[PDB]
Amino acid sequence: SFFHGVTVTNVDIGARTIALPASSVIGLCDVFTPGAQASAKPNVPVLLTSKKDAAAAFGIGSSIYLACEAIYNRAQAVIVAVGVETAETPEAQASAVIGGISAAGERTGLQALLDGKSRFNAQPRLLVAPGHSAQQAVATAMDGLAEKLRAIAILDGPNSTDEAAVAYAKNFGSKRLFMVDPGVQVWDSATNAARNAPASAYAAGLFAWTDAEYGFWSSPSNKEIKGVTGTSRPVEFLDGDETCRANLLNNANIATIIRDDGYRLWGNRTLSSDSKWAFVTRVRTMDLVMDAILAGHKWAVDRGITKTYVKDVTEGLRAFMRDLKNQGAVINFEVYADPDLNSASQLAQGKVYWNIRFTDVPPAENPNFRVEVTDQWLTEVLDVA
Amino acid sequence: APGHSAQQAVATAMDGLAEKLRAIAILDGPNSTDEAAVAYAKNFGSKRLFMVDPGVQVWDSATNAARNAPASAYAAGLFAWTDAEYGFWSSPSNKEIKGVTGTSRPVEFLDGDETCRANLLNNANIATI
Amino acid sequence: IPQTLTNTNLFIDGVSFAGDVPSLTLPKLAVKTEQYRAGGMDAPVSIDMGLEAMEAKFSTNGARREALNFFGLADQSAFNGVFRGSFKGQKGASVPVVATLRGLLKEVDPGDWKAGEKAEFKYAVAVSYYKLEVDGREVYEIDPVNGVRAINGVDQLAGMRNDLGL
Amino acid sequence: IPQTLTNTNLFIDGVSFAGDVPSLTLPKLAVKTEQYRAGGMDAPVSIDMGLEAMEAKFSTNGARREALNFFGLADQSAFNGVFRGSFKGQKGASVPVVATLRGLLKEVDPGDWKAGEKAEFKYAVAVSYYKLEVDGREVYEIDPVNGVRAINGVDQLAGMRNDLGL
Amino acid sequence: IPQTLTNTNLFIDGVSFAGDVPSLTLPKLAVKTEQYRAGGMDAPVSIDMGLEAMEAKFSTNGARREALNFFGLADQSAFNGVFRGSFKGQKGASVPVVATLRGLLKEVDPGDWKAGEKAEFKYAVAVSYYKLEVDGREVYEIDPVNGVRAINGVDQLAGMRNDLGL
Repeated sequence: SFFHGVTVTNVDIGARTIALPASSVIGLCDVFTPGAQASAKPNVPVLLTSKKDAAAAFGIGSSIYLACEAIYNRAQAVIVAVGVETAETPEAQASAVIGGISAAGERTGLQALLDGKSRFNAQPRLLVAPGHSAQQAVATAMDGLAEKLRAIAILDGPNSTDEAAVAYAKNFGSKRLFMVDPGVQVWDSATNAARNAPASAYAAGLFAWTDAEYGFWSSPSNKEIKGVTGTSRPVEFLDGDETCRANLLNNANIATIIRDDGYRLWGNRTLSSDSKWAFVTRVRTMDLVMDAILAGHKWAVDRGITKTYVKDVTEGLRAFMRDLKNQGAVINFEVYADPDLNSASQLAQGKVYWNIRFTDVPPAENPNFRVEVTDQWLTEVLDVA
Repeated sequence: APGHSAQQAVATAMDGLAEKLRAIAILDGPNSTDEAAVAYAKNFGSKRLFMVDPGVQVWDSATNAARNAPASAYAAGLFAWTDAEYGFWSSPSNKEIKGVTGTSRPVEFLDGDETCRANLLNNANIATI
Repeated sequence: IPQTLTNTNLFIDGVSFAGDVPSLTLPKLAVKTEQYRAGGMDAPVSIDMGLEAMEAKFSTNGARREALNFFGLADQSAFNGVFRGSFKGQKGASVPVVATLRGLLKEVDPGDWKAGEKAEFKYAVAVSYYKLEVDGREVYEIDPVNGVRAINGVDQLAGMRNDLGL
Repeated sequence: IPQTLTNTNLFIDGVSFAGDVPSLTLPKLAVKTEQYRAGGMDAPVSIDMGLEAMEAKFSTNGARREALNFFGLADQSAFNGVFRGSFKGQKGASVPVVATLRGLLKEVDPGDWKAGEKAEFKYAVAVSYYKLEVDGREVYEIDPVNGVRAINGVDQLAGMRNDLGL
Repeated sequence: IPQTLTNTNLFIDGVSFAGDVPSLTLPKLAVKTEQYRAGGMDAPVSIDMGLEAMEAKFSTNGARREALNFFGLADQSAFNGVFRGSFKGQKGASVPVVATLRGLLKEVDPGDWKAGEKAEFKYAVAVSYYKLEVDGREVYEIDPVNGVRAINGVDQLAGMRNDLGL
C-alpha cells in the first residue's frame, strides 16, 4: 500500500546521540549471536555507518553492537565489524576471534579485517577487540596484524586490579600496541543498571574524533570520552609524582580514564620497548603521513621511467609534505632521492629509493608549574600606601 | 578465454596459439583459493602467458545480484585501453578496471614485504585486482 | 663569458611538451618596495614589503589536451609543471636552468584562428610555489602560503617567521 | 610533435560559412583570481573566484545575412554556432577542435569600406554556453546559468552546487 | 563563397558623391550588455539592455559643399544620406548593400593640409534612424525615438512597446 498524506506516527525514538563525522576507520572484532534479524554471516567483515546498520547487522543486545554504540556516541565513523559467533570456553573464544586462514573460503576472525580494503576501502587504522584482549593470545594476534597494517591496536588489559594490568603490559613492547586498563562503567538504560564495558571501544571511538577535530597527529591524551559514566575501579590522579594510580599505569605504558564519571582519557604513551616510539603521536604521525603520501603517489607505481621520473616524485613528495607542514602536522622536513642506491641495475629492475626524514609535533606533557609563596610584594601594598 | 582457462589443457592451447601469433594470452587461474592459483602458475613459464587470478565479482543488474566473472575479460579490455590512452608500451599494472565491483575473494595488499596476498601472487608471476 | 639561452622544454605533469611550446616565461620575481620618503631625508629609499603576484606563462600552439585539462581546476595549485631551459655558453658545457612551479592554471587564451597562421594557445599559471634552480643549484624558492622566500638556502623570512609566531 | 592549426570553418545555425570567415576567436577562458595576500604570508597566491565574461568573435568579410540576422535578437542565447578548426599535425592525422557556443550576438562592426579592400564585418557573441572538444572529447563545458564548469567530465562546481542548494 | 566588397558610393540628399569618398563606415551596431553575474552562478552572462550610440562616418577628400552644408544644422536628423556598397562575389552577381541613415552631421574634421597630400575632410553623423538592407532586403531597422529595433521585419521591441504603453 502507499498512503497519500502525512503520517503522524507515534514512536519512541530515544534522542539523537549526535556525533561529528570522522574519517579514520576502525577494525572491530567482537562476539554476537546470528539470529533472524542480526543479518551478518559470522566471519564476514561488514561495514557500518550508523547504529541502525549496526542493529540490522547484529543483535541489538550483542557485544558487537555495544562496541559500535561506544564508538558512535563519540564520532560518526566508518567501522568494519566482524561477528565472531559466541564460542564457549575462553580458549575456543580466543581462537575463534584470532581466526586465521582456516576455512579455505576466507580469512576468519581478526584476519577478516585485512579484507577491509578491497571490500569497502576501509583499511582499519584502528584495531580494536572489546574484552577479547585480556587474553595474551588475542593481543599477540592484534599486534602482528597491527604491524601488517600499520594500525594502532587498542588493547584493554585485565579489568581487575592494577598489579595484573602492569604485569600484563610488561609482556608487550611492540610500538603499535596501545593499552587502556580501567574497564569503563556505563549506565545501560535498557537493563537500567551500570553495565561493564572493556574500554577499548570508547578509546578507539575517541581516537577517530581526535583525528578529525584536532588532527590525526594530535594525541587523544586529554580528550573527553563521550557517553559513559564512572569506571569499574576509581582511578586516582594527583600531582607530585607519588604512587598516583594514574602515574603508575602511565609509567607502565598504559592509558587510563580519569576525572568525574569517566571524564576523559589519559596517556599518550604506548607499549614499546623502544623509547623513540614512546608516543602514539609519533607512531600515528609516521603512519598516516605515509597513507597521505601513497594516496597521492598512486600514479608513481607503474609508468615508463623517464629522465624526469625521479624529479616528478621528489617534487610530488615535497608537495604533500609541505602541505602537511602548513596545517601543523609536522615541523619542517626533507625529501630527496638517496643517490647511494639509485643505480642502473635497480632502475632496470624497476626499483628506486628516496629519503623522507622529518620531525613530528612533540605533545606538550608534564607542565612543571614551579611556585613560591613569598613575602616580596608585601610592603608594596598594605603598609601605609 | 573466459573461465575456460582453469583447465590446464585450454591454457596450453592458448600458449601455443599465442606464440603462433605473438599475442599476450590472458589466463584466469582457479578462482578458488590462492594455493591452487600458485600451484597452477608453476605449471607454466612461457613468456606470453599472463595470468589474472581473482575472479571479479560484478553486480549483474539483470538478475539483480552479484554475478561471478572469470576476470580475464576485464583484463584484456583494460589492456586495450592502456594501449590507447597511455601507449602499447605502458604497463596496465596500476590501471583502473572500469565497471565491476568487488572480487570473489578480498585481496590483501600492504607494504613491508610480508605475506601480503598481493605480494604473494605477484611473486608467483600472477596479476591480481 | 657569453651564455645565452639555446633550447627550451616544458613539463606539465611529467608529460614532455617536446614539440609545442614556442614561448615560456618564468614569473617575474619582484618585490613590493613602496618608495619610503620620510623625516630627515630627501630622496626615497624603498623597503622589502614582500613579493608581487608571481605569474608564469607558456603558450603551446597545439590543441594539446594535457595543458587545457588543468584550467579552472577546483584544486588551485594542482597544476605543477617544470620550465626547463638549457643555456649554451660559448665554451660548450650547457647550464641547466629549471623552474618547477606548482600553481593554478588561471586562464587560457586561444588567439585569432586565421586559416593560415599558428593558432597559438596561451596560458598564465598564477604561481603559488616556485623553485628556480641553476646548474642543479637552488637559487630561488618562493613559497607564499608558508613564508619561505629562500635565496639559495638562506631563508630571508626566517626572522619574520619567528616574530609572527609561525 | 608539431600540431598547429591548418584550416578553419564556422557554423551559425547549421549553415556552413565555408567561404567568408578569415578569423575566428574562441572565448578566452579566464578565472577571476583576486590576488590573495593575507596574514602570515608575504607574496599573494590567487583564488578561484569564478570565470570571466566569455566572449567569442568571428569576422566574415561578406554581407552574409545568416550572421547579421542574429544581432540584438530579443532571445539572448538564440545565436548558436559552432567554431570548428582542424589541427594538422606533422604526422598527418588531423585533430578536430570544435567549440559550440550558444550565446547572444551582441555587436556587429563593419569597418572602413574603402573601395579597394576586404570590407570585413566583425562580430562578438557574448557567450552564454560553451563546450570545447578536442578529438571528439569534451575538454571544457562552461555553463554559467546553471553552474556547470566541467573540465572533461568532472564538474568542478559539483561541490559548490550542493552548498548553494541548487 | 567569397563575397568581399568591390565598389562603394555615398549619397547625402540624392546628390551622388560618385567621386570623393575614399572611406565609408556604417554605424557599429552594438548592444549594451552589462555582464550579469549574480546568485547561483559563477561566470557572467550578459543582457540586452538596448543599443549603443550609433555613429556613422564618411570622409570625402574634396571641399564638397553638399556635405559641409549640413554641419550643426539646427534640425538634428535633417542630414539623410545613403551608404551604398556593392559586394562582388566570385560568381559575378553583386549583392547591393545599402544603408540609409537619417542623422545629425555632428562634426567635421579637415586634417593636415600639407601642400602634397589628399587633404581628406572627415565627417561623423550621429545616426538617429538607420536601415541596413542586403540584396534589397531589410536586415536592420533601428529607430530609437520610437523603439523599432527590427531585425528583418520582426520587431524585437514589440514586447517592450506594450509594457511601456507606447
